[PDB]
Amino acid sequence: QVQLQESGGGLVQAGGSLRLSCAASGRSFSSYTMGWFRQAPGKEREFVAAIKWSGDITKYVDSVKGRFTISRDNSKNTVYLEMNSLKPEDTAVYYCGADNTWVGYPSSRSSMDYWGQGTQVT
Amino acid sequence: LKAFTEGAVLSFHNICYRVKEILSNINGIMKPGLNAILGPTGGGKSSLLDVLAARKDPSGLSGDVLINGAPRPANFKCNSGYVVQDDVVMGTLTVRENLQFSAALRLATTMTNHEKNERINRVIQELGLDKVADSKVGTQFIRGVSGGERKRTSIGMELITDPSILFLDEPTTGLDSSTANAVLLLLKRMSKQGRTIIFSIHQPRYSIFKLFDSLTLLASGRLMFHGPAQEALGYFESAGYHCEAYNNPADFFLDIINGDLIEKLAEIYVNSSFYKETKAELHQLSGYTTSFCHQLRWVSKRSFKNLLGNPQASIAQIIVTVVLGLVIGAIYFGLKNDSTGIQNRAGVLFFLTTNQCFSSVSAVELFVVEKKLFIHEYISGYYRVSSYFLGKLLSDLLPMRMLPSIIFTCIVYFMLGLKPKADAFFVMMFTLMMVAYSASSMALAIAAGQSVVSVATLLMTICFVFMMIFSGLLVNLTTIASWLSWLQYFSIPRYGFTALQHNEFLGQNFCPGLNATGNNPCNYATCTGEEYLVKQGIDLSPWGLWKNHVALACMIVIFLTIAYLKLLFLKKY
Amino acid sequence: AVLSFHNICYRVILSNINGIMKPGLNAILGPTGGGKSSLLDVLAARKDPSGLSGDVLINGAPRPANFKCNSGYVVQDDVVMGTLTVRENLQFSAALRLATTMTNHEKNERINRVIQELGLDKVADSKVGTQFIRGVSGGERKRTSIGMELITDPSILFLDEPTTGLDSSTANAVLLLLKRMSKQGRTIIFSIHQPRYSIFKLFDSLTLLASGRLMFHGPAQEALGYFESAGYHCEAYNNPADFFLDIINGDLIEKLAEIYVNSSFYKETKAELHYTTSFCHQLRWVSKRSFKNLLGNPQASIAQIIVTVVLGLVIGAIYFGLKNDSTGIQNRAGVLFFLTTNQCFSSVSAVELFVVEKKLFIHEYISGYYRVSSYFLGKLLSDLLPMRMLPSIIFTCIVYFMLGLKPKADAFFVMMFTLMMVAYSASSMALAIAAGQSVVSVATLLMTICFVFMMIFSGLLVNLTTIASWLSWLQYFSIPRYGFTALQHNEFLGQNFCPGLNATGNNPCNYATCTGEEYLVKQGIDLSPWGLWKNHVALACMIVIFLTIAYLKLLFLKKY
Amino acid sequence: DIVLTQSPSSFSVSLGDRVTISCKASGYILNRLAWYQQKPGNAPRLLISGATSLETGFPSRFSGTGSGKDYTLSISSLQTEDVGTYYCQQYWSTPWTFGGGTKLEIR
Amino acid sequence: DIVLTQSPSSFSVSLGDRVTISCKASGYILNRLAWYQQKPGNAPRLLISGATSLETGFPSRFSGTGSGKDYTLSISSLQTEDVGTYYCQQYWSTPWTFGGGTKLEIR
Amino acid sequence: VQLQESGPGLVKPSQSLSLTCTVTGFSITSDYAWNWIRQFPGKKLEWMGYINFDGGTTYNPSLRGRISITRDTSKNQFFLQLRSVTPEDTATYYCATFYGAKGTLDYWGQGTSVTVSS
Amino acid sequence: VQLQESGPGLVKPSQSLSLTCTVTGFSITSDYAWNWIRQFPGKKLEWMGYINFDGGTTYNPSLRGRISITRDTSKNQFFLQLRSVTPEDTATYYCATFYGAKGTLDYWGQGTSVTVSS
Ligand SMILES: *[C@@H]1O[C@H](CO)[C@@H](O)[C@H](O)[C@H]1NC(C)=O
Ligand SMILES: *[C@@H]1O[C@H](CO)[C@@H](O)[C@H](O)[C@H]1NC(C)=O
Repeated sequence: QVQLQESGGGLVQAGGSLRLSCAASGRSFSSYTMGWFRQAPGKEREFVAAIKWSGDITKYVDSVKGRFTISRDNSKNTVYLEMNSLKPEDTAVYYCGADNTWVGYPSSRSSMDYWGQGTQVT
Repeated sequence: LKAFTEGAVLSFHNICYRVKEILSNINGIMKPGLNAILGPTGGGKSSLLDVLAARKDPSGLSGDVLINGAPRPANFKCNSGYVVQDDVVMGTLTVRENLQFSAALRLATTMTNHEKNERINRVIQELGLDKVADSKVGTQFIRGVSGGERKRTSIGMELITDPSILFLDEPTTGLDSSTANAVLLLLKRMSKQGRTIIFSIHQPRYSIFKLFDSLTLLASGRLMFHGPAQEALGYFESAGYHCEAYNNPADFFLDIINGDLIEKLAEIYVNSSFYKETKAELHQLSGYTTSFCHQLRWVSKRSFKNLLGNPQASIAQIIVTVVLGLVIGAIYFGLKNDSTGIQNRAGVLFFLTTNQCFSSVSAVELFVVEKKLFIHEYISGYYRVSSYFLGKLLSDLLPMRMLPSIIFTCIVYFMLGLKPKADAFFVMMFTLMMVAYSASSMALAIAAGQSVVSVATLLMTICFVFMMIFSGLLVNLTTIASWLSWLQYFSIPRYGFTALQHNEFLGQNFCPGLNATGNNPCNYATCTGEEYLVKQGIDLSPWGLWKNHVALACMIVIFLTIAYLKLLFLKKY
Repeated sequence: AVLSFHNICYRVILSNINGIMKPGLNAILGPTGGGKSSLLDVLAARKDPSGLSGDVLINGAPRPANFKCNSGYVVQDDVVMGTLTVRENLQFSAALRLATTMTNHEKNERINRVIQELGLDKVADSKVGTQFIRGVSGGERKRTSIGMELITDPSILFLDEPTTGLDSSTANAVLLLLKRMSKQGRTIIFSIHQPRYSIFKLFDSLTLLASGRLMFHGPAQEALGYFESAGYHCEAYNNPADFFLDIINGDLIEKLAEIYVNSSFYKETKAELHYTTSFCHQLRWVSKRSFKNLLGNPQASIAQIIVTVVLGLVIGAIYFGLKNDSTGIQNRAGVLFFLTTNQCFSSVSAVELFVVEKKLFIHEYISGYYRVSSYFLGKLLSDLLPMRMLPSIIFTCIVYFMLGLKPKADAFFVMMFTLMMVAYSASSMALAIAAGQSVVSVATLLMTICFVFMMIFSGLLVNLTTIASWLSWLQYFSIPRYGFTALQHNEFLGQNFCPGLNATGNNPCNYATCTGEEYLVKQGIDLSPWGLWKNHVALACMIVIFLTIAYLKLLFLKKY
Repeated sequence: DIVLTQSPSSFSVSLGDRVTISCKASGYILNRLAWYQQKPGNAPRLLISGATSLETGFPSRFSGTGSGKDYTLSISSLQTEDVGTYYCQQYWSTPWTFGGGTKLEIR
Repeated sequence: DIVLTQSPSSFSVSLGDRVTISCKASGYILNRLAWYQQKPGNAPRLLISGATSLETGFPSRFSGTGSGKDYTLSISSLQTEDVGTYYCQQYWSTPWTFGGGTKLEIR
Repeated sequence: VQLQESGPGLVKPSQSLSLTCTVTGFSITSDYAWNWIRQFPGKKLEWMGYINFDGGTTYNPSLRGRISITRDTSKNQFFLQLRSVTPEDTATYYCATFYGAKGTLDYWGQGTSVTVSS
Repeated sequence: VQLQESGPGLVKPSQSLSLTCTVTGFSITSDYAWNWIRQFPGKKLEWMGYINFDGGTTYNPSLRGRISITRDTSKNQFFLQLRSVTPEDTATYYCATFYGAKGTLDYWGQGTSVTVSS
């Protein structure tokens, strides 16, 4: 019954770093597995990363390495997905997902439950 | 490609425990997968996991259990689940009710029924209990769920909070070969996600040995080998031993420590190809929930559902009292007022207090049969001691202690013909209720904390006999010497027999055709009910009637305070 | 010693099973739910013979007349006693199983032969051990069990799972002795459950059974080669012992049963296939072993004398000074009712006389140790005599000179005989129920609910004369009533409870009851001397009736 | 109950004789038997209470002994002002039962 | 034991008056108190037995009432042949204890 | 002290019988209890039942639900209802009073001959 | 019925005291029991102990092992041994009887003044 709100703007291509803060509601934020998605202009849903609750067993993309830094804070109900020297192959709207029970997410069509609008990241 | 990038490791350096010393130098890390702690029963196989989590006393160990380079955090109780070896889940409840009971206490109260229902159905879908959740678990009396899914539903009560580092204590003991691989395929499935499944198996097989990611061998507190499970047989093949053809790999390691002893293998692994890598990573990495109303509601709810679904002890207690009161009223039918009326009145009043005091032995099995569940859920993060003590008391000592008391006086009163009064009927009913409450409260002050039911019952039947002699029928309370008459205040049936005797022997005569209510010629006759009360040591003032009630009320609070202090100071490790 | 059975069709569990037993080392395998454990009980004379539909012959000839005297059978539980040393329990079976012609000069030689062949020389000077005493552990506990059954030189030995509850440290040690003893010609037939590779390499004849169906029968070296051509293949680093069980369970029995009748190991199988003492000796040896078990237990015999000594001192301390006044009648009837109540309720501890040693009685009766009458007379002689007569004889010699009842020489022996007959009849009643049952939970509540019923009809809680006619006949079926009426008649007699009121001749103002006779008539007791002995002949008749029921229950038992 | 029997249902004595009237019972009475004397045309007057003492208004010729299960009433020097029917009543239990009746007849 | 108390240790009445002598106790007596009258130079003669009746040889001026824990002896029309010391003895238990003494004195 | 028996003397069978014995000189609920004794037409007697001074009424087991003693405090009288009368109950009824401590029916009544005939 | 108190009257302290009360007109082992009452030099009384008709002797708990009542059937006399006498026991001793059923001490004795002085 929680929602996802975006706040990180995205319009720079092949820049240095960009952090996207996707806040949520205030009921049970510390009981979900917040994650992100990638929707390229012409492609479907592409999984990026998904951090488990409590700051444990996380997941990133099998393509990109540790350039991505996703961290969810239990306070203020906000999760971030910042990058380091992003590649031009990133023109895609980034979605925000919220799932319960961390099932693994093997970087495929996971389709989390509570979705979001997602902000365009050029 | 895979399913996770990193896991919550659990490294330990120099683990030494003493109670006297049970563990010497134990060190190594536990990578997120499916590791196992092998070894014989005499070593630290089943004792390392108690110190790996929070199951032992902190003043016994001297090592350090680091989690990702940080000590044990405050969310470790909500991020790690311990599975007990023996049974824990009740049989009188179904799987959905057992999962909802632990889900309502372990999770926070900020979660509504929408997220908790989908979380329970999610654990049910991963546990494979779609058709089992709609059925009762069962016990030794009712049949419902066999042992194949009993261990599955036992771990389902721990996967509610979505843990990271799951702990298990011998998950294959009590199973066969088909169910061992059935329960292990699910552990390997959850291990592939990103969980750190640590357990201590006891004599596995080759089909279970191949599924282990890491393996730690222990023998009497000495680290024999710690590393991958695939390289365990290759390490011992070049150390001086060699396994034979068509032999269990797990049995060869247990055969080496026995004699194809403990002083030569401990000095082999310390200088091998597996100790320098672990010491290099170890020195590098190393250098309540809910409110009181919610706990008192869910605990009393589970205890009441358990008591309602147990017909072998609740309904049988009512039939044993109905057939007892019917045969009592049939014998004493016709309490006349003659010479024999005093013997019948004192015998029927003494038997009611003796039966109410001797029927409290069945109430001893309340905290002793559920001791493992109380010491397991309390150190896990479920409730407190006062919420468990009030929840079990409000659900067991109220409908089973007050029911045989009211049905025992509503039948023999109009059948015998004691005193046709409206207040006298409620007086003996409240007296029998206070007698059964004080006897069960004294029963709870002895069996609290113990586990052997034979000692609490032998000591209770001994003290019940001593309190039965001081009732006032087998011996007069005024002829006892001065250095022994003070023992009459330390009883229970005496206060009940005194209040029961004062309620009947009042304005009743016992000699026909001899009015002796103002003039009793020729003494040594007892021609009235007042002469029997003074002859026994009873006060005729109305305060003497309520004195035994205020004495039993004080003994109830004293024995309940002792039972609560016995449960509060108990060793929960 | 070539044992051979035909098509055994057992049912109430078996279907088709046939195969010879080579005089070497046979082993029976299979799951727990199959017929592995029932084959060893049906192969000998330990199961129901009427539910059999096969033929068992031993080297041409079938079952001989002395098969029990030339074959042994052990159990995985206990057949030995912990309080007795390994030298005397082995001689106990040597004195009952052998004849009286064997002198002591040659009897001790056979005992030293088992103490030197088994490997228990240093244990001959020690006991076995229970829950309190310390003797030996579980390693030496199994050696004395087979040693008890190794008295005479047998030919076919049977062993029901000789490895359950045994560690792997001495598992191969307790199994090597079987192959060492099998070299002489002992057809050792055991049913091992879940073995290992170290035990599977020494098997000489294998017999896999599952769900009453025979899966494989032949040598153990060719066990893994038979299943290789049937459609299976074992993996590397795998125990072939429990591997055959995984094929039966399903990594099923409808396709593996007929696959063996059309193989090479089945065609070659059907080719060659087509008392001693007297009643006095058994009574003396049984009573001697049960008496030695009594003196050897300081937790079940000496504790009962302390539990009755403190009770007799606190009773004499409470009732000290039984004065003759208005309250003398209540103190006298209360202390007399408590003696018969404590003596009747103490019979609950004697219920563990036949239910604990039930496996020892069935196992000793089947092998041919004694009969059903010698075990009963031998147990009631060394158990119900020194433990049932001591607390009654010490509970009366203390309170008689402390309370001040009737200072007479004859009344002291009447009170002592009354408490002895009450405790003897209460223990005889509990013996008529525990004799024949194996559970102690149901036998311990029925005696409490029955004694609480006889406690009401004693004569203190309700007058016996005020009970209606259709319920007064129930007072005759009690035990504390006869003891309480005899003790009341023996005490209340020439007593006067009225101070300064001689009411023996003239009792003015009735409704007084202050004599020893006005209380006996009001309670329902006769003043004649015959009324005193009426309760004695009633308790004596109930003792023989309950003992006959206990003996009939011990005789009419399913001893198979 | 406790029945009361009397063997001599009718006596045949003279004047100035020792009349012996006996009355046994079934249960134990313990000195709880009372004697009565009914005149031909009156009410049964109480004679000996307790089978030991004697009520007032009667001479000392009436004496009652016996203990246990039988009781005996003795009359010394029987005159002509003592004819009638005698009874033996017990009062030990509640179903109080009387005796037969020893109707004296002089010759 | 059951002690017997008496508040008026000495009275000062006249001739022809209602003398009220009271005697309370500690335990329950249940009409088992007896009164005595000792003359200056004699033995305590028994007066009221049971604290209800009256012995023979004494006028009807002595009447004893009270029930429970206290008993009262009343004297109607006190003369000059009633002086002395009165006592109240109980006989409920075995340690029989007497009262104080109400020595009457006329003026 | 003094009693007076009164009532009918010719009752039809299978009906009811009622007697009345007044008490003069003593109260009816003071101390002594009151019984009902009948003398059969011959030389036999039988105790029917009694009533205590407060109201305790103990009857004879021979009369199973046929005797009912009822008292009155004002006129100091006690009655005796005998339902389902039979022709063999033509006994002469008396009204004796029993004193608990001596135990013996001391004062008696004159008695009334009750004839049960058609 | 009639009693007669006799004995010494001047006993040295820390010694023994013995009294004797004869009974005339009644037997000593017939029915009534016998007590020993002493009146202190003033206005107080105390019950010492009694002896039943058969031999039951109940003493006062105040006199702990100092009173011993002994009887004789021939002369119908009962004595009273009081060992370890003290100067405060200068009371006038009586010998009263005790009918069990009325319960009160009817007949008494004349009493003898016992002086305990050196
Ligand atoms: C018994 O007697 C007393 C006094 O004589 C009197 O107060 C009482 O009322 C009598 N009993 C009844 C039931 O009236
Ligand atoms: C009681 O009195 C009777 C009178 O018959 C007498 O025989 C008896 O001896 C007396 N009791 C005792 C104990 O002497």
